[PDB]
Amino acid sequence: SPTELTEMRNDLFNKEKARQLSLTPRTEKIEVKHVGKTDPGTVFVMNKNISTPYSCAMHLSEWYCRKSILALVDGQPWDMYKPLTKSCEIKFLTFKDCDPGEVNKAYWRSCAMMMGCVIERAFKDEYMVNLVRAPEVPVISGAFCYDVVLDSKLDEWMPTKENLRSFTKDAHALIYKDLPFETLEVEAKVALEIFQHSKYKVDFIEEKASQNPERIVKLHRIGDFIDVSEGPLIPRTSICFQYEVSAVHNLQPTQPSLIRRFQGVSLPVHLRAHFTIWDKLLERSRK
Amino acid sequence: IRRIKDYDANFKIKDFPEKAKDIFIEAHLCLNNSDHDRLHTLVTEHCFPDMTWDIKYKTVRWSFVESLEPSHVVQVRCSSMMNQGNVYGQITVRMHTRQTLAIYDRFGRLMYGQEDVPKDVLEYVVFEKQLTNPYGSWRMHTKIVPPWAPPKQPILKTVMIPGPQLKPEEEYE
Amino acid sequence: AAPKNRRTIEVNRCRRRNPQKLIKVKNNIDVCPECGHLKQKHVLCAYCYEKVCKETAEIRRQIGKQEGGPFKAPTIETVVLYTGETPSEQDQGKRIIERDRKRPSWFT
Amino acid sequence: ISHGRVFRRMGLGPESRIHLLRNLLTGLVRHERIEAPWARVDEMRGYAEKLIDYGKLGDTNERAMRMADFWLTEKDLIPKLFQVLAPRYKDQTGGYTRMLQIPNRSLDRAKMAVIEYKGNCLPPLPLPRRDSHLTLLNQLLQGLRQDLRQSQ
Amino acid sequence: ISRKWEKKNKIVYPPQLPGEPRRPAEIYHCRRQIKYSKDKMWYLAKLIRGMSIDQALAQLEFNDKKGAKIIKEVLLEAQDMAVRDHNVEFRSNLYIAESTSGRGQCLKRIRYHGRGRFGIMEKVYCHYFVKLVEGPPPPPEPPKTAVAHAKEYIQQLRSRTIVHTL
Ligand SMILES: [Mg+2]
Ligand SMILES: [Mg+2]
Ligand SMILES: [Mg+2]
Ligand SMILES: [Zn+2]
Repeated sequence: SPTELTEMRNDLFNKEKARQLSLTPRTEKIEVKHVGKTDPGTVFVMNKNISTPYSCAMHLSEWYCRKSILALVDGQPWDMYKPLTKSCEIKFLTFKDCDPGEVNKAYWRSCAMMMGCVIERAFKDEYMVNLVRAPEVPVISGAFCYDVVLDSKLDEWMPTKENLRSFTKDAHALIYKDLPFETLEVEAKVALEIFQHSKYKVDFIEEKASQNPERIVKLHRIGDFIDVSEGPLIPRTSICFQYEVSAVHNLQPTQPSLIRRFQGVSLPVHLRAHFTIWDKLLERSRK
Repeated sequence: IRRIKDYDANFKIKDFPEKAKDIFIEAHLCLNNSDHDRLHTLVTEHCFPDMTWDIKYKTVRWSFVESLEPSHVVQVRCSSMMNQGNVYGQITVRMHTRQTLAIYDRFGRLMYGQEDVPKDVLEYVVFEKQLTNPYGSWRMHTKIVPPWAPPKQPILKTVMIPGPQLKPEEEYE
Repeated sequence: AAPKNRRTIEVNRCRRRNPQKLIKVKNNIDVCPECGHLKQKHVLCAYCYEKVCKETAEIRRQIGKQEGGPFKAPTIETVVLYTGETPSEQDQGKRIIERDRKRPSWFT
Repeated sequence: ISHGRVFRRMGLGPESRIHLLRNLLTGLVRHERIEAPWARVDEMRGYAEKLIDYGKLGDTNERAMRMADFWLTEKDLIPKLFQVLAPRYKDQTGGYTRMLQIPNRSLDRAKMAVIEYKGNCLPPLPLPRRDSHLTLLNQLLQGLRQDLRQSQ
Repeated sequence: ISRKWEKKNKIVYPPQLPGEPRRPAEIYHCRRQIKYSKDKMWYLAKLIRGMSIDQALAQLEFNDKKGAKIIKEVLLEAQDMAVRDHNVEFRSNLYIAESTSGRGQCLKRIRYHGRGRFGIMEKVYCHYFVKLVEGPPPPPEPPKTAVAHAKEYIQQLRSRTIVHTL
């Protein structure tokens, strides 16, 4: 049953979070210097592991909270709700910046994960759905995509326009939920314990641990859904405005198993497009 | 101490730590109940604003538990007759005690410390008395902070230290 | 033509608390990327403009100093040079304005 | 009714309107950048471009000289128009001036505008700039542009 | 005169039990004897009534009224003292709970009319009062839905009794 699996995953996630929170040496203080064009040379004297970049923004203004998508900590991308660890330099990255490449990648990855959650919950109980991964496809491609392995029963099945609309409506419902993008930085063993069922997830965690000097991997939760991520994500689900699941394609080398590539396109509230321009983006994303 | 004794006619150094301890505890206790009348009797006019001004519009739950090491006098000094008919005697005492502290807001939200857990503290307390003045008594005057002292326990609140606010013509360095 | 009767507080409240009378919320307000102060869209940022105006005023003071008295407008182009700057090939044959401060980052 | 009326009613009347605009224009030629109420600036803008056109028409031309003599109250500015401003814009066929709205005046809360002659020596204005090409929306559209040009 | 609004910040609540929700911080601040009509001031006070601190400051910054800058000054002072004295965590994490104008003490002058006759001119003064509360601004009351109306009407019908009977 899917319900018990997600329940168990949530329990393990919560346990790990509690473990990480417990080892905090009694609200230690860190000095965080803000290095930006705006409000220069302001220092935040904040909690060692409790405090987040979002709470730094909360110290500055509402505008920072609203517009900031990522934090650059020591020149490294960092989630808004990801707790800080050490004394560091912080700046806030928005969509409107001269080089928002990191923000673009973060938004892209976040939308991919949202689509994954949607398509997991979408299918009936009798049918089997297995999520493979979210490939690091560029924004210039026009569509964020996710790889999924379905059951042998739906091999001959192709989704209708109405089915794609249903996925879209589920995604919009998830946007309306306004769920924060919870993050967790764990040792590989914990991730293996969580994702023991899905072999694809096992393999992906293994390679992610391999590329890192340590066995450190990143996990993200929206709501009862946990997924291992390539990099940092956007703060909140509500950031997305225009979200449509474009198309589904069967990958050509279907010798061992059949993998469906789910493709979709999204834009944030900050960068809303007109109806006409949006229609052009849809027609491209279907390819 | 001879200069003190000649005025007093009856003074014991050996008994003074016990008195000093009692004064210290009673002063810190009346902070909790905010009785300034008793504080004035127990605390020097110099010391009063230091320990009162911030305490206004907030609750203190200071308490005293067992002292690890008995208190002892470290230094004795006297006035050099700066004012006519005014002589002042100062006694410094070392106190190594465990104490509990909880400071709350106006709204009753805790700011500082924890109520139950005791913390070790080493303090140098200097007591001043006005000699040549009848009805005079030894009162807590100052606390000396050592330069090598360990930093105080961190506050719960996260603070922002603002940068230099600059006029348009001014340029950031 | 005089009022026949005193208008009540009930009727007066209805008149003066009408949406028509009320101040409307503005949706034009955005953060200026340069300085971080609030700017209305469609309008130049107040802070940034004030900065530019201060510099312009200083240059104009220097222009007046070099000219000396009224009716002394040059018949050649003008260029402003700060400390540690020399005229280029283009800047040659132009009026030189000297400033005692360094080049602003925004000034190019 | 004022269908197809192109000129504002300002000053104490028609002559006064001309005189007000003349003073603003003289200010602009001298200073190369002028703050004034938005409407007055907008009215003056047209005259500013026309003056450059007469400046281009030539120093030796008597018609252009007469116009320049009228519109420039300070006479030292008349050489400047012919010898500085006109040669500057010899390349372009128009769009000599740049007008931008400024935060409202403190005293009377008047709508305000800055007008400059392009290519002035003065520090550049904080001009509004369109979003960078590297933004998400611009990236998606660049992708679309690439696909269209590849299709052809 | 009365100056009760000032005394409101002097209230001390007893320490909260561990098993209790955290009490939001309240800040009371006012400017007295503003040379400005209370009626004119009212509109600006009404404008920022539900708003967060940053939203309110933004709206006031781009308002053309004289009283706008005065309210902006009072709001900034209140924001500062909130963080400093009243132990507010974040300066942004505040919203306007109360925003009011009141009458001030006024002066009578003479206004000369175009005969021997005259009028009495009154130099208006006002007070601006603000209460800030720590936390996000509470969501606006949603407009009544058709289902809500329907439910209310059924409730009315079901509520009715046989009147003037046993
Ligand atoms: Mg018209
Ligand atoms: Mg008129
Ligand atoms: Mg008369
Ligand atoms: Zn600016």
